[PDB]
Amino acid sequence: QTPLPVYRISMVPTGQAFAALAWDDWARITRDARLAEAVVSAEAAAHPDHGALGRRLTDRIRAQGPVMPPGGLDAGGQMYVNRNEIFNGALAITNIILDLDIALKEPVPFRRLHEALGHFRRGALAAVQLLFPAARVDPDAYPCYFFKSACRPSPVCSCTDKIGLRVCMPVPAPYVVHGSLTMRGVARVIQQAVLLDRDFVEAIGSYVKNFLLIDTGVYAHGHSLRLPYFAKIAPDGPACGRLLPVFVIPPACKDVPAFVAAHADPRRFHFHAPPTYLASPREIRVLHSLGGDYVSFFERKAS
Amino acid sequence: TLRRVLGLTTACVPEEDALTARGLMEDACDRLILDAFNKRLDAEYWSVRVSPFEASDPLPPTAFRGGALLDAEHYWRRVVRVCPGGGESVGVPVDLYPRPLVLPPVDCAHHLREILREIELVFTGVLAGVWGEGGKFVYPFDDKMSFLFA
Amino acid sequence: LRAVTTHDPNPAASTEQPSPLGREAVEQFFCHVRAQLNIGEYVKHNVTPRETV
Ligand SMILES: [Zn+2]
Repeated sequence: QTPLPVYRISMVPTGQAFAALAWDDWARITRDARLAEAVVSAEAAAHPDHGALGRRLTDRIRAQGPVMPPGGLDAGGQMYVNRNEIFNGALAITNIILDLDIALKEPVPFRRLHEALGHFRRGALAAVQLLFPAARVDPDAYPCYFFKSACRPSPVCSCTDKIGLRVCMPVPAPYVVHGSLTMRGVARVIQQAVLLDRDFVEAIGSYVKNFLLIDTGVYAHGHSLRLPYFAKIAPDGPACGRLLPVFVIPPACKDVPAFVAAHADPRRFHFHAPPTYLASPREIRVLHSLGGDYVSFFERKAS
Repeated sequence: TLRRVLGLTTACVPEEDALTARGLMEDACDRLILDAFNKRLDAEYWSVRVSPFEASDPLPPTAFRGGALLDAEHYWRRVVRVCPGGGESVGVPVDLYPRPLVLPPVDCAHHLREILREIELVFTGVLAGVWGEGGKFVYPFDDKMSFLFA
Repeated sequence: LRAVTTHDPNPAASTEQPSPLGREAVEQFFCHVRAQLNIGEYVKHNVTPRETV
């Protein structure tokens, strides 16, 4: 049944394969990155504070998934080591997916990073509320999912200069987004809203080199983005940098176990995954334009 | 739409009446385009008839393999338009292939523009005649509705 | 420089006028730079949403 997801696999030692899949084994893909509901409940009972709870859960999950089995393998056996989703211009976007690429001059801790993520979540939600005015977005309960590329040669961080992150958040109902330009505009607005947050800048501004975080060129027909739970292929050696969840719990979360378990749902990190409604949409508003080519006010005035 | 507009004119109002008529016409066009989406996958509904005395798309080489289906073409040729790529917009002789057909998405934007031209002709004529308006009637399709098919 | 020019040496009967240098610059340019900072203002000035129901 179609539409289907088409992925681009990076074969070793060179070459690119393609895979159009009607269904897949996601339980096997996300297996060694899951926390038993009993463990989550016990930790929630232990630590009431949500920052501490999220850091504890992140530490627990980090020390669970050892490795995805690497080696040789043909395209059918490598689609479980590397996999990128290709943006299709004939479909609608139901998730806002941001590929953050921070650049540092001094290594950042992980508690500082968690605080910075908690601050980032606050401004992005305000930007989203401004962009989608007909939807009720609660800034202290809306779910946002954070993934951080693993560390290769409170969990410690051994990164060198760059901290790769992925942020996923559903488009508020009853809104849908159509177009590659529209998504670029949404990314622009999100980045501007985040960069204006005083708390986020104060918390993370010391270590960073530049304040250009969200790459807005990843939204183009045919371009591919790496999926969570998949590692980059290094021709030099083995796979590295798996994207694994970094739990940043909302302050007003009412179901912590559900939030934790929603990080392994493949529908939460795909561009055109079907929306998760409750009964049925009585009406949906498609945002099919957000202006156009942007340039800038400083550019128009100067010209 | 014309029935509604000419029935509104009976109540009588100044140029405000012309503005109301323009609004009604735009609403009618919007509803027509919205209802044309549910028939986006039907190829015989969007197929248009062509006479032997007009310019038509060249016959695809695969149309000559129909066999007994080419024995029923004597005057009219029904051609639909499909988009197999970026902007190809090729033409398909619907009646020269066995059924069911397996085609790419239909080019409903081009067909809808062709129909909207005729619709706007009538609406502009009505506006110019009943209320003396030099302003032509134009419907924004590429700005407000072209996303449903792209 | 035309605003700060004088044609009478007497300070009381001088022909100097206020300079519209800072005022014009602020009104035409520096207002929008600050207007950018507010996120709501930024969205209001650098986005034109188009949505269909
Ligand atoms: Zn790290």
